[PDB]
Amino acid sequence: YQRFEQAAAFGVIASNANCVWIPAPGQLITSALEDVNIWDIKTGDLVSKLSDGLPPGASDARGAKPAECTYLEAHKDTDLLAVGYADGVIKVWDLMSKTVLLNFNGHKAAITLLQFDGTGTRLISGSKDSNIIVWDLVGEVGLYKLRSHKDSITGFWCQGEDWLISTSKDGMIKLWDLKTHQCIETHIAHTGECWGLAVKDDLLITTGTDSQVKIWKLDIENDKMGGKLTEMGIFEKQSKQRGLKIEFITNSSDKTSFFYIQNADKTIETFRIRKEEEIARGLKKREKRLLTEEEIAKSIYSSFILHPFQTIRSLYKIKSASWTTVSSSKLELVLTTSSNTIEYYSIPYEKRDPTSPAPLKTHTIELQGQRTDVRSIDISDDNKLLATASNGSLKIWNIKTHKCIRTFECGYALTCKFLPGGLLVILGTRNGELQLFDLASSSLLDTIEDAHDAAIWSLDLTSDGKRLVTGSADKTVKFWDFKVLKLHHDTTLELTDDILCVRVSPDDRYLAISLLDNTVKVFFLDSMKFYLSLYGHKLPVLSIDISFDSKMIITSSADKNIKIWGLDFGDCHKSLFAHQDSIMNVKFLPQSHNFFSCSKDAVVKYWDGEKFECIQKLYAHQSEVWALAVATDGGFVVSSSHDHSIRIWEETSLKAGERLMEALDLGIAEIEGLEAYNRDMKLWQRKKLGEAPIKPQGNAVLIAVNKTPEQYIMDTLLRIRMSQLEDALMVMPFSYVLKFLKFIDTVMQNKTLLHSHLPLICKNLFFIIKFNHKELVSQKNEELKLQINRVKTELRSALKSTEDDLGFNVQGLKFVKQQWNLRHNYEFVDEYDQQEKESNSARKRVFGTVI
Amino acid sequence: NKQKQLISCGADGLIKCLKTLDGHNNRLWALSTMNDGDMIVSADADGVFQFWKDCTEQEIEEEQEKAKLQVEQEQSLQNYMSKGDWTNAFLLAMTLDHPMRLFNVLKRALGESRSRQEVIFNEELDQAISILNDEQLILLMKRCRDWNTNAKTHTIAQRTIRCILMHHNIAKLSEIPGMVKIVDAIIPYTQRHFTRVDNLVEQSYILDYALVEMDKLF
Amino acid sequence: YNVGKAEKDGEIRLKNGVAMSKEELTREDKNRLRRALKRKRSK
RNA sequence: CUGGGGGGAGUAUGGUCGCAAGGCUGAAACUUAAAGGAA
Repeated sequence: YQRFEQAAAFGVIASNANCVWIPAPGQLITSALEDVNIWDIKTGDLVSKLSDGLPPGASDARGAKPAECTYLEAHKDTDLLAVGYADGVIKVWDLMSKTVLLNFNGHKAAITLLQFDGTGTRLISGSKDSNIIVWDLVGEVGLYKLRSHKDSITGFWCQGEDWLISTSKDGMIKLWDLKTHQCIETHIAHTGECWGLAVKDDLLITTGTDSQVKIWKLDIENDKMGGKLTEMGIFEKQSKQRGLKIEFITNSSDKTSFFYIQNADKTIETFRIRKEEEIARGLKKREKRLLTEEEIAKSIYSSFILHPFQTIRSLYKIKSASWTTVSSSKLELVLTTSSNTIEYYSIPYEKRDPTSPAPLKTHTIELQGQRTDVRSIDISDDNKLLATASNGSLKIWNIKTHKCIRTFECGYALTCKFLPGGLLVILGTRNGELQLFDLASSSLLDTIEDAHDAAIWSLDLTSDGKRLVTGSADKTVKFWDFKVLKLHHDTTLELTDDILCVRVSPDDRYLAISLLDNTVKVFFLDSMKFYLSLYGHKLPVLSIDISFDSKMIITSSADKNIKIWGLDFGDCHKSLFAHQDSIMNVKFLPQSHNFFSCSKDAVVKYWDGEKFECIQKLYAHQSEVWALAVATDGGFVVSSSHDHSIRIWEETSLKAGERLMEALDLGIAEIEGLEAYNRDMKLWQRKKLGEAPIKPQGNAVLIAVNKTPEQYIMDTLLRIRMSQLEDALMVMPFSYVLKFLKFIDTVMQNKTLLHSHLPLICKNLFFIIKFNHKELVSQKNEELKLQINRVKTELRSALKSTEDDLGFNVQGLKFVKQQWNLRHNYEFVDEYDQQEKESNSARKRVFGTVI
Repeated sequence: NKQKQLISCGADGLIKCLKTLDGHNNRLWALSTMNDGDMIVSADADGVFQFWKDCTEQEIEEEQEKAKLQVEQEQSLQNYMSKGDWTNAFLLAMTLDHPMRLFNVLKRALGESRSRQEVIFNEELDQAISILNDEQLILLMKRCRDWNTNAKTHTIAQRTIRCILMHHNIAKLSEIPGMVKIVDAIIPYTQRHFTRVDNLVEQSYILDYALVEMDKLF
Repeated sequence: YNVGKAEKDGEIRLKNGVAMSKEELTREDKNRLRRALKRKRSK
């Protein structure tokens, strides 16, 4: 088969991520969906779209959504870009050659921050799941995983090798000793979430849910447990929403610091922090009226040391920001907003006055976007493309360059079409209005106010183009002719129900209209004849398509399935269930019975109309695919979605016993090696110090598991099971029994792991010598005789030491119970009433017996 | 202030349902709530009055101050489990009531007590277990009771029972309400552990029999 | 006396004897103890 | 306020006249949604 693929994607400038700024104002790296694009603020031309080397839609593209980029981060000097994606992976690229250097999957959810540290070679990464991982770049390895937060890492701040400090989407800020990787000090920052973190070395600043911004003093050289990071006071903002990024600078040329808190909505609150001279010369002024009350006033600091500044607003909702500074009169701040647009503002400040009632944007890159989701896409014969938006941004892109060359202002517009000669656009809007535009001249040929009483929903030209059909939610369809280049309403068909799709056949034959009442009706255009009524879809029914032979129609709806109908008798053929949310649009190919359907769950799907298979399952969008349009000839198809994207699609095993034996042999070899080393040390310290042994290096596996040999043998002796322990001890020969006795003799000098394994040592040792008693008492060596005596003394001392406190506790606890009894048990002198009282007050337990 | 409301004379003022107030000893013809927003609520019985405080936001600050305290001194116990110094770790795990961490501080302090060298822990730890009150020692003996049911974890329980017995007053231990259903529960466990360790030390003398055979060898 | 279940709700008390507190268990042991309780319910 | 078939208790029915089964519903021209049932 001649399958499909993706040629190019565009329409996005700023997506659901952050932005990094690079100096030459300068350029900007930001996110498109799953690929990063670089822009020069000066002009705004797309100078780079760094993308994955595999086209989404190819043979090896995997069966899921692609990983949306979610955090840009840049190493300036050594020229790297660490970008991180929605599944958790981190790709590190060199910006010179634009290839992938490092892949750093690691995480389990989406990631939320990156940071290079010690400028090169180290990258720390925080994610939706509460881990935060340190990575080395000269080893390609996750070094450390700091794991104690609970919800989602909202920010952190590190210095090199000793201290990190993170704050997460619970209420908690944490300080991490990066030598031990244990959390040192934990506070509750804000009572809900904690969304911000910034610090200029003395003061730390955090923000939470609503306007309460908290100043902290971190004293890194502190020694107390609670008090490495203390809280110094709160203050307020003007926004009652989530401040979610704070960032600082030190402008030179005096020395000064500025920080911003961007908000959820539309607003960045900028702040100047002042200097120690005006701290000292402002302290007395609030210390006026002359001291317990004045000390309470001086303690209740934030408004003192912090100074608000020019509160920069924007048109849309703010997603990310970053700035640069010179002279303290060029706080030059780039800002990517949600409705895709970047904006380069710059506030001046004459070091006492900010010299403006409201700041000024110096650049704005917004030409290659829409600010809303494209509710309708269209195409020329083959050359141009039509994108229809809610703000009014009709845009005429071109296929061969992916640049909008022509754009207008219409309104909440949901459907549009071209006109068959090209260079002319019809369009209908949300309210009762229709509009006409062109390509060479300006916007409005004419608008028709009161084109319909209510929301228009779908229009269609005839194949010659002179006559178009508009169906609207005022329960009417209308017909319009082109009189000479103006619209002529002549007839109108009022239905009982809100018509929401129209279509004609591609040979002027049928008019199929989709009603809100779960059905479609097929009419004859030449008679308004009411040929057919196709029924049985069971929810209101979206896009129709008529085939090129005018024999076969498709019918999409919000029932998550498309139905194929034969138009000769109105008989159904398939009812194939696609698309688990809602099929928004469905379109045939030009010459074939193959078709495409794009849906509300971020997927387009390629089907055939003969076997009714799914030919292909294309997976490049991230959100609700609102429209798609096929070429008139040739058959390449464009699809446009809710993530502001427009994309083209073209054609192409030991056991117990022997484990204990090998553990015993290496353990006792290490043990008597160290004992020979100690005898060598005593002889070369008691004799002429001219020589000694060189070095016994400790065993590989013993230093690899970090265990003394007694502990190594002790845990493998633990790890054999009780059912095969009497076999594990019976398999081993008498030489291993003798070195087992050496092992027990050494282990009851370390009285820590003697007392934690007393019954195990007793059981194993007594079975060993009880089984090997005949040979043991025939061995003739005073070393083993002294060994047995030493083991006997230390073992029996440990056992009598534990049963001493056992017997003590028995007699003490029964004394306690008995003195409680003789204090207040009861008063019976008569033995029969006494025994009946004790029988009524006894402990009962009921048992299931068999008779 | 919009929608919840006060009613009177169950024997008490009640708000809308939640928060039965203190009330009185008998009946009631009284409500005056009408200062600034909804300030001081006078509610009067036959003779006795109450002047109910303010907007009820005082409790939430107190309510939000404990969780902060508990999450602060939960990240002191982890530092103590890291670096040792088991005494404040012990009393603070007793305050938090973290039972397996309590078993860990007692077990590792007991192991190092076996290591180095009247006193059975370090002396600052057993005076710290000497100076704890009735609720703490009764929950300490609840979980010494349930640790004593093992044959492995029983030694830590026996030595904690031993230091309680030799650092507290025995009449006080009897008069604490609840500590006669605990000691009845873990006397017979100590009895079976005594019989088991006595059987183990009586079958320990095959080493001595092997020594006398090895001496009769020559 | 035999070790039943805990008389609190932030506590997990196995019949071994080892009482664990839910505030002191990490999330790995929380998932592991939940699956183990699911096994002991399912049998 | 005159008009009457033929005992009681049962049994069978290859006759005639009826009433009645199926089998998840939605759901067929469509192997089709939501939701419900059952286990």
